[PDB]
Amino acid sequence: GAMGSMERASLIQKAKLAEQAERYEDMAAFMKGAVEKGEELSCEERNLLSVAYKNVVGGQRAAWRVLSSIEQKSGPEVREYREKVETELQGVCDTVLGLLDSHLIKEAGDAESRVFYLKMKGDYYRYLAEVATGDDKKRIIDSARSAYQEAMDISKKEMPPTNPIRLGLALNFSVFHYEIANSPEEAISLAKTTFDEAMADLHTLSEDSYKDSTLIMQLLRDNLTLWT
Amino acid sequence: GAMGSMERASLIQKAKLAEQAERYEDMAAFMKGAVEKGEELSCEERNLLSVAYKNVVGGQRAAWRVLSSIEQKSGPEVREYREKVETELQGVCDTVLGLLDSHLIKEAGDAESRVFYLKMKGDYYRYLAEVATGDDKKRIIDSARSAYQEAMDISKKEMPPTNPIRLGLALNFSVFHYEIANSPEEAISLAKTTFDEAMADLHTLSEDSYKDSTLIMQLLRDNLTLWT
Amino acid sequence: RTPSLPG
Amino acid sequence: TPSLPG
Ligand SMILES: *N1CCC[C@@H]1[C@@H](c1ccccc1)c1cccc(C)c1
Ligand SMILES: *N1CCC[C@@H]1[C@@H](c1ccccc1)c1cccc(C)c1
Ligand SMILES: [Cl-]
Ligand SMILES: [Cl-]
Ligand code: NA
Ligand code: NA
Ligand code: NA
Ligand code: NA
Repeated sequence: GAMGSMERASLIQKAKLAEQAERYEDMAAFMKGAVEKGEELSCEERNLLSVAYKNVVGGQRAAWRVLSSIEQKSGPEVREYREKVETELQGVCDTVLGLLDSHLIKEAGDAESRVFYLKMKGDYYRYLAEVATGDDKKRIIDSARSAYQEAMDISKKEMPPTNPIRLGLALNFSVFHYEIANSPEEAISLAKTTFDEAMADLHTLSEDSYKDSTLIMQLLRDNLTLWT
Repeated sequence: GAMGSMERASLIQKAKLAEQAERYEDMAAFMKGAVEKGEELSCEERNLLSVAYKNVVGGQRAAWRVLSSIEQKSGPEVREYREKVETELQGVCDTVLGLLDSHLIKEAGDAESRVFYLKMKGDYYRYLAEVATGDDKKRIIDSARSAYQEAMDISKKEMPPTNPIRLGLALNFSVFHYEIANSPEEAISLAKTTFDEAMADLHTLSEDSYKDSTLIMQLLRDNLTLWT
Repeated sequence: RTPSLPG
Repeated sequence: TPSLPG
């Protein structure tokens, strides 16, 4: 890796500088280098990793959607350029999935980190599914579901129902069901069950945790209103 | 080069799609390929080329300023990363200056294109000057001045004082005087005489040309009232 | 810095 | 449908 000769601590420092400079491709490359050192990530570090790649893939997804919209309205140039952006998006998703499989998920030292990474795996397969077709899409969808489901199983056993990571996983898994897997019934059931089981415990939470949890509950609610 | 097998018209079309998707690195690469076909750019195509590279170097300049400020307030990591961004910025400026010198700047042009490209040459040397130090800075500063001055001489002989390209050149040359060349009196004098000479000829213009010209006049006045 | 032409 | 914004 291009970052193999740089100290782990220097890579983390430069990731934070890149964030300040809004250089998210650099930030992602620095965080990739830090992951490839082979050590576990702290909570702050895996948030840096997530933010960096979300900004990168988010820009590619938005560009892909612009180009796909022009293509659908409509020579080969629009399709060609959409395919170029698509291939770059797939490359970034493959890179993130590679970090998670080699070896962030298996090395995660606590349930919260494990769930965080398995959710991320589901998310990046989901981003692949948005642009995939045919048999590849079907394989990708099954991979996304399996990752999300493993995260669900762990979060149910190890995390309280108001935990923000558990809630965020349920949010994204239910979006997967509705938007990708054409399973609106599963999306609604998952969001509803998650919402109810969190609501039961809101009174046990501090002021800040209550705000955190109801924030994501409202995200579940917005999706339920769209869906129901 | 990676664009050599693509049709000129397809490169221009994809530059326009890249602009819609806000993919300015791609846009610049497509326009570079179009320039390398060896045909003169139209007015519209010159604007595509300029917008593309403006946005690329704009992001690099903004990041450089962030990192330089952090470095000034302050291990080698900040300097290393500022130097990385600086080198990439210089690489883009060198690319643009290379396109101008190898393909676009000619003796036998229409005044509009000759002034456009010499102004651009001045701008990209000015961006190099922003990050240069010492005597190296001195030669870069004189290269910017020489390009702006040649553009000014042509613009005063061959274009009316309301011409928007002429006005934009005067605006940027005045900024060069104020910010780079330590000549605020010359900056102010140039902005004032340019504004006043355009004002006096607005009565010759249609509604459309009037809007084009007065928008740049307003920028000149903004800088004058900032500076005085 | 003083603003330059925005295009 | 929107996903988690972070
Ligand atoms: N600025 C220099 C050349 C390209 C850009 C101008 C432009 C862009 C796109 C179409 C037409 C012109 C431009 C844009 C905005 C303001 C000015 C003063 C110039
Ligand atoms: N989203 C998942 C991991 C990173 C991002 C969360 C986050 C980003 C930066 C610092 C802390 C956390 C995040 C951000 C905003 C809202 C939520 C629900 C999560
Ligand atoms: Cl392409
Ligand atoms: Cl670096
Ligand atoms: Na075409
Ligand atoms: Na060719
Ligand atoms: Na003329
Ligand atoms: Na003033």
